[PDB]
Order: sequence, then structure tokens, then C-alpha cells
Amino acid sequence: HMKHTELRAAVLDALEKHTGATFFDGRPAVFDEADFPAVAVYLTGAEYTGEELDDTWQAELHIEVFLPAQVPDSELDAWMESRIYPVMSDIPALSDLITSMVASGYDYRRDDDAGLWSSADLTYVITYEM
Amino acid sequence: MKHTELRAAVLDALEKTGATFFDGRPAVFDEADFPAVAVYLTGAEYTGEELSDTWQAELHIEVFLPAQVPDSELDAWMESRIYPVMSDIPALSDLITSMVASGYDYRRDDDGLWSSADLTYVITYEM
Amino acid sequence: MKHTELRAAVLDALEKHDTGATFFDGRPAVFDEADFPAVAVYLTGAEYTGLDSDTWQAELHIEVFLPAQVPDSELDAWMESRIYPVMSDIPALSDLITSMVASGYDYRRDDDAGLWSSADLTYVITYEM
Amino acid sequence: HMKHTELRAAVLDALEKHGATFFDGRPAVFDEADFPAVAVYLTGAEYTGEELDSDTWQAELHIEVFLPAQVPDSELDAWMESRIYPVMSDIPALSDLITSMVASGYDYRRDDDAGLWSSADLTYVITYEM
Amino acid sequence: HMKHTELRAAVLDALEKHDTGATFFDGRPAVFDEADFPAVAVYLTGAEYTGEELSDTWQAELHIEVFLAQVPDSELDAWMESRIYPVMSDIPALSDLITSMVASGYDYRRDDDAGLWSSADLTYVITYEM
Repeated sequence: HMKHTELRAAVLDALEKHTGATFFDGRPAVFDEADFPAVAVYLTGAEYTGEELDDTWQAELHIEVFLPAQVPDSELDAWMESRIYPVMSDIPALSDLITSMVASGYDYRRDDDAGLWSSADLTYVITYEM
Repeated sequence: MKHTELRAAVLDALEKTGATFFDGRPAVFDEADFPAVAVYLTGAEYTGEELSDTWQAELHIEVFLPAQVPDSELDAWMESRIYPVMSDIPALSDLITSMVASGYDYRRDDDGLWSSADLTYVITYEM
Repeated sequence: MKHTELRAAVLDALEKHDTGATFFDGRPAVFDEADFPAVAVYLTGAEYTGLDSDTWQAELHIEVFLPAQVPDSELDAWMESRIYPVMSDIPALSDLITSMVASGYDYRRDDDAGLWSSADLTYVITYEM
Repeated sequence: HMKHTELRAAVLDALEKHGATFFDGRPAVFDEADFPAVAVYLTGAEYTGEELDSDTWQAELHIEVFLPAQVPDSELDAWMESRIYPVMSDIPALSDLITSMVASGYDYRRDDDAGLWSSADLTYVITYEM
Repeated sequence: HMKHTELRAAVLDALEKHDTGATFFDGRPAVFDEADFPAVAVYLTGAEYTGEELSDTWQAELHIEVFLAQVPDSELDAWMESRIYPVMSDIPALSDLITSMVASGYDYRRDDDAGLWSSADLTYVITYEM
């Protein structure tokens, strides 16, 4: 399999072994009533860093949790600090696939199109080889 | 965790102003909510190890008014109900390691049932 | 509030003329077709700048709106003809800011409906809240 | 007539004396009869200071072709190197207004909303005085 | 006729030569048709003049994008990994028209308006001479 497929699968699995919710392999664009709670594992900004002649890449690893419609940002944090944060401390699979990992950001996005969901995004900055 | 407290501190500060408060930028608006006051964070981001895990975020306090009102009305509201409360919020002061003015923007409903002013500061803290 | 004083210092000045336009105190979102020619005065990216100081930098805008089926040349003409003169000197505006300088001259249009065509003349100013 | 007005005219005129629908400024929504359309406009015009008791400026000059419906980008290039390029070789009137000219880019843009129209945009960076 | 046309084609031709499977596009499609999927578009973006060298040299981002509807990214990787990377492995016809090619990024994009499709975008940074 391609290295990106392995990446998310390492996280995704660590998520199932653990959390009553529906997961997606990649940022979804739409959901069905039945998808919430939703947790998407995906990558963004994958880029080739090696021009010091290294094959080295870097990317933003995403674990975004979606909740149905309009909820407070604190309900998202609770879900984040109670069903995700923990799982992101022991995921040996992930370790073996990457060369470095570090906390990146923590964003809040919402469906500014059809107000169907509110989300919290936990992202790490990673480095690896294709 | 920590962002709930941060946001909360300010929400409880502005609590004590007949407006409708929102913990995190709203998406859709039911006009009963106007004047709407939202408190949220943008660009929260890890910044390294001091010993203690540092983070930096952007704290927002945006006031929304129904329809298309003249920016000034927004400033007026902002000058009368928001700044006063912002001058001193100990609860907040205790959760942060530093705070400082960032900017002041005027946004609006591009797709137009509301216009707004959004006060911001840059805060640093430990998660 | 300074932002309000600034825009005002500019609005009146500019609207003290026979200009048969409509003036807005802020970048409007929805335009009634009966609102053109339109003239809006607003600020963007106001940021605190401070070295310890109360410097605040912002971008002053004077946008001219006209029906979307109009050549830029016309907007250009509208600009040289009614705004530039007035903008050459506004003592009310001067006594509020600590510096002003030409910045840009952009061209915009309504991408959805396609109801208007505009020209945005901007300056960079500095001041203290 | 102010500088920008004169700048566009130069190119505008050149294009006329030589055969589609020309617009003085980037248009928003076209009418079936507008194709093929060519737009000559400016973007990013900014003051770069004063040189010597004179007001200096920089801007991007655009000559954009719009072809009816979604078409291969190769059709655009073809139309481009056939009607546009030649005229651009040397436009006196223009050179007599500017202070410096050089090629910037060649961008492809489409009607994201619908296959309404496809376009190839040829740009230059110029410096002039107001 | 001109360079951008030869560039895309070298890629397009190499790709169909390898796997006629999808419907290829010369440029980035504005809108698709239920049938086209799988879609594979070959295009350039940000082509900018970088100067003269005794010859005028340009720079641009070459794109090979695979569109599928809203399916998991790993499936996009999988198509990318078996219908694309092998070809891109080395394409003489292409290399023969440029000066340098380097890997840039791997972006996952998607339909935002109607969720009609989801894609994987493979990009290389290339230098050539008009």
C-alpha cells in the first residue's frame, strides 16, 4: 500500500481498537444523520522537503471530530479530550511509519454553508519517506 | 481541557448586557439572537517545550447585529459593552501567560442578514 | 471611537459635494439596485503595532460602485472626477492620523449576481486608538 | 483620462486594429454573443513610493481570452499564440506610458460554478507613474 | 503548437499509453459527467517567466489529478499508485521538453458544492523554456 494509506490506517485503527462513532478515511464533504458523531483521519499539505538531497516529506496529520449541527465549542473539546487525546499517546504503528511527530494546532471549523455540523480539528506535523 | 476555561472566563465576564452569547463562532442565526456576542479562538497552535507546553492562539470577541447596520453602530456597541469588560478579567488573566491587542475587523454575511465587528487579542498559555 | 471618527472625517468631506451618490459607513454586503452610484468608506486589517507604543495601522478604503456592465475607464473617471480632488486634503482626517500614504487602487466586480462594478482606492494610515 | 485608463487603451487599441469582443476590464458574466472575448485589465496596482518628485507605481497588466464552454487548455494556447502574442511584440503607445515591462505569467482559469466559460490569462508586470 | 501544449500532451499520451481506463482531460475540468469518472486531468498552474539565459526560461507546477464520487482517500492513493506513479516514474517525451523536474506535493481535494467527486493531486515543479 502507499505510505499515506498506511499513515491514516495506523491512527484509524488505534481509534477503533479504542470509541462509539463513525470514521472516514479522508476529510468527508457530507454526512448522513447516522454519521454523527464523526471522526475523520486525513492528511493535508503533504510536500516534498528533500532538496538538501534527502527522500523526505512532511505533512499535517488530521483527526477532526464532527458533531451534529450547532453545538458549543466546549462540547467538541470534551469529545476531543475524552475520546481522542488519549488514543494519540500510544499508536506504535504510526511511530514506525514516520520520522518525527509534533503537536501542530487545534482548530474549530463549522459548516458555514448549511449549518449542518460543528467540528474540532486536532493536527500534528509529521515527517516521513514515501 | 483549557480552551473551554479560556473561552468561559470571558463568557462569564460578559455575562454580568441583553445579548445572546455563543461559545464558539456561530454558523446560522435566528434573528432573536441579535445582538449576538460570540467568544472563540482561532489559530490555536503549539509553540514548543519550555520545561510546560506552550501554545499560542487568537482570542475573538465578535458582536453581530441584524441586517446591514453602519459599522459605527458596531463600534458604538463595542465601545459600550465589550471594551469595559475586557479591561479586567482576572479569571482570564490566570489562565494565560500573556495577552495583547491584535486587531479589529469588520466582517459581514457574504451569502446578507448580518454585519459585525470582531475584537481580537493574541494569547499564550500552557495546555 | 477613532475608527468612527476617521471614517466620518472622510465621509462628510467627500459627501459635502453635489455627488448624487449614496454613501455607506462600511463595506456594504447587499446593494439595492437603486443605490448606485454608491460610495463606501471603510477600514480593513486594523492592527495594533507595538517597541512599546500605541501605534495602530489600518487600511482606509474609498470604494465607488456602479452597475456591473461598466468599463473600468468609467470608474477611473468617476475617481479622478469626484474623489481624488476631495481626497487631496482633509484636515479633519489629518488631525486624527499620525501618517497617511498612497497604497493601492484595485478593481472589483460582483461575482455572483453581477449587479455592480467597482473601483477601490486605498491608503495606509497610522493612529492611536 | 487617468493613467490606468491610458494604459489599457494602448493595449486595447492595438488589439482592435488587427477580432473578438473586447472588454475594458475583467468582466463578470458574459452573454453568448460575447465569445470569443478578450479582456485587458490591471490588478495589484500599488504605490511603490516617489522616485524624484514623481509618484511611482507597480501593477499587473492582463490580456485575458475567454472561450465558450469548457475546452482543452490547448485550444486556449492556440488562440493565444495566434491573436494575442503577435500584437504584444511591440505596442509603442504602451511603452510610451510605462517605465518598465516584463512577462509575469500564464494562468488558466475556468468558471468553477459551471462549464460556462474557460480562459487563458497572459500577464505582465509593469512600473509607471501616476 | 507551443510549449505548454507539448508538455501536457507528453504526460497525457504517456498516461493513456499505460492505461486507457479513465477519461483524460487536457486542463483542469470545471465540471464532470456521471460517466467520465474515473477522470485524470493533466494541467499546469502558476506558470511564470523566470528570466532570460542567452532563451527565456519559465517555471510552473505540473499537475496529474485523479477524480473518483466521495470515496476514501486510500482508494485514490491506490489508483495513484498503480495507474500513475509507474508512468510518472520516467517520461522521456516530457523530460525532453524541460530542463528540470522535482517532486512538489500530494494533495487530496474534493467537491465542496455538490460532493460529486473527490480527488488526489500529484504535482511536480518544472522549469522549461517557452
